[PDB]
Amino acid sequence: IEEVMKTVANTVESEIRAELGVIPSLNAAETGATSNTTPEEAIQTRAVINQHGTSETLVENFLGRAALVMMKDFEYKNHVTGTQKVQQNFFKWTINTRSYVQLRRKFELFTYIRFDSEITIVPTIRLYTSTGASYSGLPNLTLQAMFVPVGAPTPKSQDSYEWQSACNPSVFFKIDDPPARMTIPFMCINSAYGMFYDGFAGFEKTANGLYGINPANTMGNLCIRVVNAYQPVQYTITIRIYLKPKHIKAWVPRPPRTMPYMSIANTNYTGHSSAPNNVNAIVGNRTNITTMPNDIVT
Amino acid sequence: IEEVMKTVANTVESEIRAELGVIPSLNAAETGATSNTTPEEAIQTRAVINQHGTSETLVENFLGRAALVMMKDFEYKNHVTGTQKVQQNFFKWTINTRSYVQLRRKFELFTYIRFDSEITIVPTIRLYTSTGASYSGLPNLTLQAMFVPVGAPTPKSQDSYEWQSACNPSVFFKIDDPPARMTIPFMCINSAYGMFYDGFAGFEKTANGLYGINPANTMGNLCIRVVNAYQPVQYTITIRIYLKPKHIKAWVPRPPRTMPYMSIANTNYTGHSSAPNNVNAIVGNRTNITTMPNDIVT
Amino acid sequence: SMMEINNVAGSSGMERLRVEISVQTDMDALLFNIPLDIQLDGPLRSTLLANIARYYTHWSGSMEMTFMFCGSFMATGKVILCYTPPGGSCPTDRESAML
Amino acid sequence: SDRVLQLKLGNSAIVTQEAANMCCAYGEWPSYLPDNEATAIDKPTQPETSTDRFYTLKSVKWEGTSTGWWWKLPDALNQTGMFGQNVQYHYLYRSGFLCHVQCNATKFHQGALLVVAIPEHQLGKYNTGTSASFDDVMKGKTGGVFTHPYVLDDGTSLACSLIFPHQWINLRTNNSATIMLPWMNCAPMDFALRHNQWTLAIIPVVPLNTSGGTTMVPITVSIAPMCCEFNGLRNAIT
Amino acid sequence: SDRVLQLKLGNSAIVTQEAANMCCAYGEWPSYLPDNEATAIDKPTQPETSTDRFYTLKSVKWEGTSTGWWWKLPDALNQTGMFGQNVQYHYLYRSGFLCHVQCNATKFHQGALLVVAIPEHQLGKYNTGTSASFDDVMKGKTGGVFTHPYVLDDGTSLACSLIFPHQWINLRTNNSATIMLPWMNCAPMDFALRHNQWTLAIIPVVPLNTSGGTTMVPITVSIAPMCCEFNGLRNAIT
Amino acid sequence: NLIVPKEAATSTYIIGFAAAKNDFSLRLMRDSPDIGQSQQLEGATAAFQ
Amino acid sequence: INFYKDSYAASASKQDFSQDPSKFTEPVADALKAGAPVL
Amino acid sequence: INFYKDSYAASASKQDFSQDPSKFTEPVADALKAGAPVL
Ligand SMILES: CCCCCCCCCCCCC/C=C\[C@H](O)[C@H](N)CO
Ligand SMILES: CCCCCCCCCCCCC/C=C\[C@H](O)[C@H](N)CO
Repeated sequence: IEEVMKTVANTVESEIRAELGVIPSLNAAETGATSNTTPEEAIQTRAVINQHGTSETLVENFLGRAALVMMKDFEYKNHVTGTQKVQQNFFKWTINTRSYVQLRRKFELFTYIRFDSEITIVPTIRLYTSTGASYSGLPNLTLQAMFVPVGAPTPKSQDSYEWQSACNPSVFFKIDDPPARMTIPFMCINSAYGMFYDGFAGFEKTANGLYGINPANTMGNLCIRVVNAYQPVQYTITIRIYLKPKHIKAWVPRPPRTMPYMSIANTNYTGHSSAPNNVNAIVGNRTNITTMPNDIVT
Repeated sequence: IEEVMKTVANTVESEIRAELGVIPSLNAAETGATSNTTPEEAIQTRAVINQHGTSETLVENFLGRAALVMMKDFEYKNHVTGTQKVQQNFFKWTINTRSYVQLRRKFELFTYIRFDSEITIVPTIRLYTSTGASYSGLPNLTLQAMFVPVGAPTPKSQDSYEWQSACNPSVFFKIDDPPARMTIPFMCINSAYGMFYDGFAGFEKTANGLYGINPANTMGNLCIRVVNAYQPVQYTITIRIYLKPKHIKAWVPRPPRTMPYMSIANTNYTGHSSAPNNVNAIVGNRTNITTMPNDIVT
Repeated sequence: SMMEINNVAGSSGMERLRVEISVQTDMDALLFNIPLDIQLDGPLRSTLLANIARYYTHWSGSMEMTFMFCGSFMATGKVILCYTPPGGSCPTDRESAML
Repeated sequence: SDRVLQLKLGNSAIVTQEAANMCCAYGEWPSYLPDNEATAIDKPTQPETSTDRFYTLKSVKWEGTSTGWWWKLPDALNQTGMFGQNVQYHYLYRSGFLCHVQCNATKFHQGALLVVAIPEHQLGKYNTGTSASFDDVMKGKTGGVFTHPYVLDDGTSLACSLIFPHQWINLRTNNSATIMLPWMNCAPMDFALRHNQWTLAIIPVVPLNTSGGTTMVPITVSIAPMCCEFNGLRNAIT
Repeated sequence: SDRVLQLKLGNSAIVTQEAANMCCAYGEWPSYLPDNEATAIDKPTQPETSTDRFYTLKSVKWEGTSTGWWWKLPDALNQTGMFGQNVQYHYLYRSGFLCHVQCNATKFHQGALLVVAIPEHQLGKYNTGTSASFDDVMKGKTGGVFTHPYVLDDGTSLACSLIFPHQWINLRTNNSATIMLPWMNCAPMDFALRHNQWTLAIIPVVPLNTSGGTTMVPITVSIAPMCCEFNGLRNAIT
Repeated sequence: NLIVPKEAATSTYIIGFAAAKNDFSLRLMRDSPDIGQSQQLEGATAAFQ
Repeated sequence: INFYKDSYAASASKQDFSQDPSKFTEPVADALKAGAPVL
Repeated sequence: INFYKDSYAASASKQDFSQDPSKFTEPVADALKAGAPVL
């Protein structure tokens, strides 16, 4: 059934059992069911009123934490000098959530997750060290982060005219302010996001290039620029994006990833050269199956 | 009639139809009416309880987004040197909403719009790069934006005496503050703003110069200056004005603009040199009317 | 709103908004086809539908295409207009298209 | 009582006298798509006795060096019977499945098989950056074999795969395994020719030991689609 | 009111603005086989929107020397769509049909067609003792042409064929004919690949006269199976 | 076919129209690719003088 | 939250779900029925 | 505290204490008893 569990189960008292036809400690793993043997019928227990809560381990609390999803640096100077005719004080990012393994492995514990995304943008700034690198403080620059859905025009320069954003949502935030924050809704075309897609994203049967690419994971692009014109000195802007999911719903739990990730587009694996986390040996080796590695020397 | 539509229409079940005198799929476009043929009488449908909302596409939500309406840079130095006897640390703008095509094309989807204007002023600052361009940080300057209605005196200098603004509304905002924001009311002399005016703004019959100029679109001027006196070094001030309409009411929808704009005073057109968006060919060309350009190769 | 079904080179201005139907000398003949796309450049891209829809990213629901015959009163004809759900190539023969 | 089991679907029936139990995935039963959740508006076709019936695939030979086998669960049937024909003529598909696995031996043979149904088993490749090709995954009714079953060819682990719906075939106890799979998808329906909802995997965790008896021990898979329905009728494409 | 008519079946629809009426054969409507009359005990499959829909055959060109055309009415569809596939995979078939015939011209063209549906049109041969061969009768979707339409290729007469369900297409009045055919058989069901219940015959009783207008005047036949059901699922045979 | 009398024109035109129906919906407003700027329009910078 | 005296200062009013597709799709003098022949 | 119009803007909903360990631990057709011999 479905039970509400604010705390864990109590233990009840138990007594000597010597019955014919009753075998609580005997199971059958072939049925696909986990053993139902309880501690009170395995051993002679005392009563214990147990008040250990279960709130910290809720799925909403397990996943509802901000983690790094994107980080990228770019130069803030005058790039028009030379053979480059475009200002280029900006960058473009195609939104994905598979770039950093910490959040990725925590998401891939489920096949489908439905959540709203709380996005936090953390800018940092440094002064480039070259020749006349006489420090004069970090300027208080204003930055524009524009969400660009699929099919919308994408800026090609800092001074492009796509930055008016009559329809595209933008945030203007300064270096010295608190981090910018906004919520993206649950914006999938399906009922949930798929962490895994066992299929192809194209009707055409190409030989390779489209396995595991989910058609619905086309969230679009994030373009971030510096609104100010170039200063006489060059600075380096680093933008870190934190994603916190909320209102979370998760289905179909999966085995956690054990091999190190290799790409953001597939589940390819190689492991380490030796245990632990090796393609032949996930757990480290002990001398034999009769060896405690950490044994009390009495 | 008038119906309240929080969601879209459901689909009902449909069945085999073979009736004499009933032709749902036959229409007459000459009456000026769009076809009333519904999916349930075109094909044999299943029932579908449809819960797709219609809120995102409301006119209030379609137009109620901040977009760039003005952007202008000016020099912050001592201009009194030379043959110029006027300080000139300011600029004047005659208010129009036809300078940037993104907002303009979205407004010209209707003939008349009545709205209040939420105005947001975003200042940026840079340090001019010339000779002694030793960076020392961006000063925290205070700026004054003064609305000047029709007929009011207009400043001619940074140190003019029109900047007291006993009656003209002004905002004093600093570089490091949040952007300045204020609401302008619906300030037309008519019941609505006209996006298009098929007429002349003068009683006198001049040969040319007054077609399409709406007499009511004379909102006046925005003058912005730097309150601080000049510093020993020169800085460049860039002012970006964002307009968000609110409390919107729109009438008489119009064909969207397809040719690129050429002026802010007329609907003159030239298009591109070749399709798409050409005066003879809005849509791009395919080889023939029997050619799919994106065809699945099975 | 009208579709630029005849969006071909040589067709200029209003020529693009109309499709010529003429007396065939071959039965079961293919007259034209319309690419059912709104984001890319195609006959739909001229409609008010596609001009408002292209301000958004996602869409759902049934569409409709209305065709109008502008021949003489003494001209008769019968045409079949088929919609093919995706998954394969465009039908080029009527026996495959009527399915 | 729970060791014998007869499954009847259409014109096909299967009996077993040494079943363990029946595994219904996530405590669920296949059912048709309700009008509350549907999105395609055309009337679906629901062939019942011509599609919802057992299809027995080719058998695989269990050897001492066998690593394991898998079948992509719609893909394995797309070329088979009236189900395959409906799959070919329709854009959209939906069904559950009832998967029955047969492997019988004697009381002197030993070995264990993990019969596990993996939802959305996106296949990985070992020691390469390029993704799996169309051939590597679209094996059809033949299925594939595991390269590294210990990581489920996925960089996960076999040990944790017991989180998925599964049964064992322990030769000393039972000779068959049955798992019933509902519709797994975010969407109400899908294009059956470019996405697989389930992978049925057969993995010999304990290796077979014949011990002088019959050596050719085959494993046979029978799958019945459950509550099939199809939308978007058009011409047939393969 | 009775000159315009729209027929809708599944994902297909046909309109006509110069219909005469609709002919329902013998005042009857197609329906599924009741349990009172059935004999095969297995559960039938009843695909509705995938089989009960219009199939448009190739057009035939009406010339001045044309004698006439016929289609054996299941046989014409056995190779077409989901109906054909169900016919191939099942031993037993049952359906009605809705036959719509299209032939449009101008107000200066003239001619009349007899659209007649003949039940159990056992074809005869002229001036020979040997019976018709398999090829002579199993023409498929192409149909055949009459050798001696005046005796219906049967030693009967065309003049009396108006006892059968029929409609005319008189070019001065109407450009389409529609006939709806119930199940005609002694048996509850039949093997669709070796017996034809209906023959749709198109006979130009009054010869076409173009009179300077367009010369290529084609006749087009669209048939929708009605209330299809199938029994005895097995492998596909063609 | 198209059939016409002897004296009538043998070529005719179709106009095609398209629309949504009452079940149609749009989501996730973006910037349309149907228009864009490259330079200031005529008279745009004249508004500052 | 509106603490300003002038009512035009308020937030947007994105709440008017009434529709009338009929001024544009069927702006004719005689109402068209369903399935009945137009003209 | 939520002063936004869209309900998705709200704080997290970390409050759903219902559990069902039985879809994963005992997903079998015939319910298993306690102490009774499984199969
Ligand atoms: C006012 C908006 C401007 C700022 C826009 C920031 C967009 C950045 C979004 C980064 C993360 C978006 C995550 C969205 C969806 C899901 O997590 C993925 N489909 C993973 O399943
Ligand atoms: C305290 C006020 C000082 C700041 C004054 C800022 C004024 C800037 C206004 C820019 C946009 C005004 C738009 C007004 C009217 C309509 O949009 C136009 N008539 C277009 O129809």
